[PDB]
Amino acid sequence: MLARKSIIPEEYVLARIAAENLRKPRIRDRLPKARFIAKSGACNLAHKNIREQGRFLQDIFTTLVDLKWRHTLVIFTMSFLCSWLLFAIMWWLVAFAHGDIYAYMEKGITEKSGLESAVCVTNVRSFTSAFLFSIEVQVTIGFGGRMMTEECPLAITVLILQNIVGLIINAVMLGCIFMKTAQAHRRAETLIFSRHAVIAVRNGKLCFMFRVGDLRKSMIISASVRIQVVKKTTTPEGEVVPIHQQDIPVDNPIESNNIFLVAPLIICHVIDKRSPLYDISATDLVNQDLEVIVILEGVVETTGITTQARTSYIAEEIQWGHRFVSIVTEEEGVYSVDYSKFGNTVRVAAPRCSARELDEKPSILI
Amino acid sequence: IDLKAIGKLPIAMRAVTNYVCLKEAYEEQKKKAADHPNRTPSIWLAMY
Amino acid sequence: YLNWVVRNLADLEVQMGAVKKVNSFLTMESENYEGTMDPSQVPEHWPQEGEIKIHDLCVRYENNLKPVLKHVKAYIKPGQKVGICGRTGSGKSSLSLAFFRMVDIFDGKIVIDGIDISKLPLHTLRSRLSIILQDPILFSGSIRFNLDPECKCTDDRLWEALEIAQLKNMVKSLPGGLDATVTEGGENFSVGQRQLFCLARAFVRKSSILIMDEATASIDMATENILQKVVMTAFADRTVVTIAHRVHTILTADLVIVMKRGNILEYDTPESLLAQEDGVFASFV
Amino acid sequence: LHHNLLNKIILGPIRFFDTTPLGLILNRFSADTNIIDQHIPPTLESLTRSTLLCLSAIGMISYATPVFLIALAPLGVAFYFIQKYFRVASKDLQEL
Amino acid sequence: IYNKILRLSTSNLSMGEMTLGQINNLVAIETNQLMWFLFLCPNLWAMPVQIIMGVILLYNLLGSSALVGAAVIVLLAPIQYFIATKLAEAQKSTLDYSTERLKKTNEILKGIKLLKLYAWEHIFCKSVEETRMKELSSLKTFALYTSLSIFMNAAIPIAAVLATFVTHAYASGNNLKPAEAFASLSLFHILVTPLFLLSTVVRFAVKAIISVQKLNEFLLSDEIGEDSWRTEDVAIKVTNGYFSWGSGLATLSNIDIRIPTGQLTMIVGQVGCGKSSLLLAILGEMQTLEGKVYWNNVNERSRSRYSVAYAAQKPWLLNATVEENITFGSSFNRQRYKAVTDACSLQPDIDLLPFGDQTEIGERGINLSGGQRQRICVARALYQNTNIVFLDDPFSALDIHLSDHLMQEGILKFLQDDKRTVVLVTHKLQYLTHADWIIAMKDGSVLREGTLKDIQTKDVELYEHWKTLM
Ligand SMILES: COc1ccc(Cl)cc1C(=O)NCCc1ccc(S(=O)(=O)NC(=O)NC2CCCCC2)cc1
Ligand SMILES: Nc1ncnc2c1ncn2[C@@H]1O[C@H](COP(=O)(O)OP(=O)(O)OP(=O)(O)O)[C@@H](O)[C@H]1O
Repeated sequence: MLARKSIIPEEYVLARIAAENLRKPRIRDRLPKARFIAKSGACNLAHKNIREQGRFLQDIFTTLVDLKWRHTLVIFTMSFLCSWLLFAIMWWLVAFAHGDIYAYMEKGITEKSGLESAVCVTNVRSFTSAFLFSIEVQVTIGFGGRMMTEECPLAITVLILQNIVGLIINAVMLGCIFMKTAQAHRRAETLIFSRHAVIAVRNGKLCFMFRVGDLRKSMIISASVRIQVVKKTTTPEGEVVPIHQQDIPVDNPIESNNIFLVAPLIICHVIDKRSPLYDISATDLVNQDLEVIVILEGVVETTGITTQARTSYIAEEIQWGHRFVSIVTEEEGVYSVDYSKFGNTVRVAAPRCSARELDEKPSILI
Repeated sequence: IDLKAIGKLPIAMRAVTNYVCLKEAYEEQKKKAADHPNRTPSIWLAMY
Repeated sequence: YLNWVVRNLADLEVQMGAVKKVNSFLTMESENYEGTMDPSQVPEHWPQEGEIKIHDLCVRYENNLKPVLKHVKAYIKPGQKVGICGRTGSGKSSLSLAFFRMVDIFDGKIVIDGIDISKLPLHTLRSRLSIILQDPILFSGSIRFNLDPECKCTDDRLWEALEIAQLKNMVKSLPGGLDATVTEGGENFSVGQRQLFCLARAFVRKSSILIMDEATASIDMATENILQKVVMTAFADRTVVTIAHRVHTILTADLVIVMKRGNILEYDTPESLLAQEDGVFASFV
Repeated sequence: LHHNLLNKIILGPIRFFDTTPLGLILNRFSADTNIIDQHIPPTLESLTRSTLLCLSAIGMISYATPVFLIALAPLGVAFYFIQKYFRVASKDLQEL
Repeated sequence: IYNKILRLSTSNLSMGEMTLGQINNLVAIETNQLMWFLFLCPNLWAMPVQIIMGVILLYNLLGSSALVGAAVIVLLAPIQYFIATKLAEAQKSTLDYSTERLKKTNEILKGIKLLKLYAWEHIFCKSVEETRMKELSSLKTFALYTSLSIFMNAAIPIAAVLATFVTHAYASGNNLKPAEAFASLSLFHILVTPLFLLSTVVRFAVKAIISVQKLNEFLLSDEIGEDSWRTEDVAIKVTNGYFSWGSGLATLSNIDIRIPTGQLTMIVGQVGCGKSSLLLAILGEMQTLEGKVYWNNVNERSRSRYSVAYAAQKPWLLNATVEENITFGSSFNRQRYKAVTDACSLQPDIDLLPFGDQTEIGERGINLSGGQRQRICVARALYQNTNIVFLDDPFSALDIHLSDHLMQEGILKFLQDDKRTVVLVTHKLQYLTHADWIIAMKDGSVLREGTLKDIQTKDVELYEHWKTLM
């Protein structure tokens, strides 16, 4: 309640370490980082201010088909209960109006009559009975202690309406269940990537290498490897290409971009003149605004669905001077690989100059 | 909750909008007062 | 009434978190307060004759190896007048500190008047010597009494002489009474007046065993004040083991010092010592 | 408190005045002293009065009609969460 | 308040002995008091409604004793007003004694080095202790009165309840009714809460009216204008009979100027009569009455359309980072900044400071001395590019004449590489190098800013004697 009524203390003295410590930097960088796509898929761009196209109910149905299995049962059950209840209320009103409730109550209070010759819908006497008759009509049970005599045509209209709507509900729900059962192999994607990237020395020039593997016992067919470099450039005439993606060859025995993926692999990329990696040196490759994307494509023979797997690399994670330990080893009777040595890298003799000069100064020595 | 998450102020309650309205209202008073011989402009009636 | 509780609780949390600052500060405990319980309080009537440098004088004005002694000593017989030569090792930080056992009297043996000064309470040890560095700037109010808290004789009974220890008032008629000194002001002549006050205090105190630090103004007035001090206090037997910006006090130094970045040796003879060895300091200007 | 603080600051190591800002001592000697002298007493009095009134009230309520204390467990639970979360955020906001 | 503060006059008739304290108070307290009144505004015209309704539905519930009860409870307001007034007076006295103690504490804490060396801390602590005893003897009354306030505010309501209910059995004839008694107790709590807040509201509102008075005393103040809206080679001219400052008494009167680019005209005259005044007035912040005002560029102009930097006889350093200080609105450019830092020889000064260009400066931070502040001012001067630069007594109290030689070399090296006219003013005529013009005055202009050669043998030898003899 009015904590600071006494406002008098102002500018008496503060005079302190707020930033005038002089031995601690005043600045707080806070280290925010932005990458073209996150380390685990999920391309993180920012679309906004797009001319919207409104919505349409077909999109609501489209949502209905794509639900987790713990909600389809719930919507199923709610749909069924609501339908039974709604038609029970309609039947109860019909029974009320035609004078059937009064007739049954008056001639059953005194059992002398036993008259059921003039009634709209036999043996409907309460809302409980109406909500058990509607059950007997919707699910095609038909217990049949409650016939529908032929007279009151409003009841017959209600029966036609309800039978057809019930069939619609049954057909749609069966369709949803079948569609979700057919596309049930389609769990998710499980492509495992090495995180750290080396630049070793091999075959007279540098490289760019990482490791990739699968987990599903089905290998992936017609797998293709694409590697791109993301950087901002301008034309020599000077136009801002905001985030230019440049395609770079991935080496192979015949220069083609398929790869066969059973035991994990090294994905080399020889740095040559056209490659944007011509101009990057050892102490340089900790400071740079670059993002190298890797795009893997294929199909899984089991489910028969095309899959695309994405990852992203920045200059900060890449650690010059290393290579990958030979994960494989000829075992007692059959090859094997320990994925536990996935992110493990070792260091070996690494020249510190730039491939820009590794042909300029023609000595394999640096 | 550092200053980065407390945000820049909402569009209508920032410095400039308030400055402009108080000044306009005070003039709306000073112009009235100038014709008046012996009454000065003040703040209270201008704020209303 | 169930709403005031949470708000007032937050207020109490803020205020107690404030009091935690004072409770933490109060835990500071150093600059050891003690005395070695000597009979007659290590006679202060005694510490007015002669002084000796401390052999292997190892000050503790740091957490790592101090610049006072890396197994560094001095070669001084009693009465060894000295000067200034260097940057930090030969300065008013370690030398002045062990001058009167005021800052880190831990190692070595600076036995003032032959008696171990290190084993002395702060009061007697600091009050058996007067030291002035640069401009003092430590007083508020009037200058009549600020010179000393318990000086009954040598100031009032010598009124013109008390101000005349370095520079008599001569403007005491305009100010009310003896003094009405401005609030941390009058700094122009006060640059020399701080030393002047130190000289007055050290002449009244009847000790005269003090080393006085450097002036900084380097103006003619600082030269006149230094000349007056030498005429009055440094004319008396015990003089300054000084350090200064201008090398003009080597006039009667007997063994110069080279306490610096490298060797801590400060060895100099009886006659040409001031000149030949100080080629760097003499060639700096 | 003030007398002890002032008699323990002055008898200080050189390193204390050396390694700290020459304003932090003065700030925590002026602002904090004023707060703990003329602002803390009322806060403590208000907290004690409010909590004692609330406790006695809930006690007589509980004594009169037993069903209240069966509802006490949910409400009290709620109180704890509120009494937690405010206290975490409010300080931060005040420190802004 | 800020936008009126910027366009205020620097004359000594209005901006004077009490100019920065009053402005600081008007911004830090009176604005806050007006705000905290507008915060509590509606309770002014709602508490009366609640009190009236409380009396109504107390009379119709507990008979004619409720009128007595309402009279009893209402007395809570006058008591709370009186207690508040006494408390405020006590708080004023306590605040005064607190400020005194703080000044003494800063004087005995900042000057620790001498106290540490001479060991005069045990003797001068008794003064702070005695002042603390005075503080406690002033705060005891505040605490006592506040305790009386707390006690009365919590207790008066119960006495009012006691009177209002007791009055009935002895006087009224209602016999027994438990339900009626319960209703009265509940309706009482609401009335009690609304009373104390209303007494406090009237006192904050009284402070608000007083504060508003101050606010409309400030926003009517002396300002320089009606000319600040008006938008060959020499850029300075006049045909004035007067451009003075106060009320008449033409001060920089009967002068004339001609300041072509590339010059270094040092306004040198009798030391004591308006060098600063003429220079400052040409900048355009004095009571122009009967002059010819002109500062118009050559090929670009709106009010001289370009910023004449300055560092007047009282150098000022912004309470910000040293880098910002040097920049003073300058995008980072390491060449100019490094050249200016070297040209003032600020490297040893920067190095001996706490942390160089990363550390805060000025008041509310690690402080400097007068020579350092002069150096900072000239640093702010030399870095202001793209301008008709100037200065006024930048080194007059500087460290040394050797620093003057270093600054002369730097001024020739940096400014003269461009075409920036630098027009300083000082009574020190020895550094009369590069006299492309010289303005002189004796409480009013003396001669023109011509060459030294024409001045020295214009058949005017007294000028040469006066300038050289210094
Ligand atoms: C709570 O008063 C009353 C109680 C009873 C009655 Cl019948 C009337 C009132 C009344 O008319 N009250 C004035 C309106 C009012 C209320 C509560 C509060 S508050 O939120 O408790 N206090 C703060 O916000 N202080 C902040 C501090 C930081 C800057 C901004 C203000 C602030 C203003
Ligand atoms: N045995 C494994 N099982 C599953 N994923 C793995 C395994 N080894 C590596 N990975 C994948 O490698 C990526 C890099 O992870 P991380 O750097 O934490 O570990 P690592 O050094 O590569 O391998 P390890 O954890 O065996 O040392 C992760 O996305 C992870 O999914």
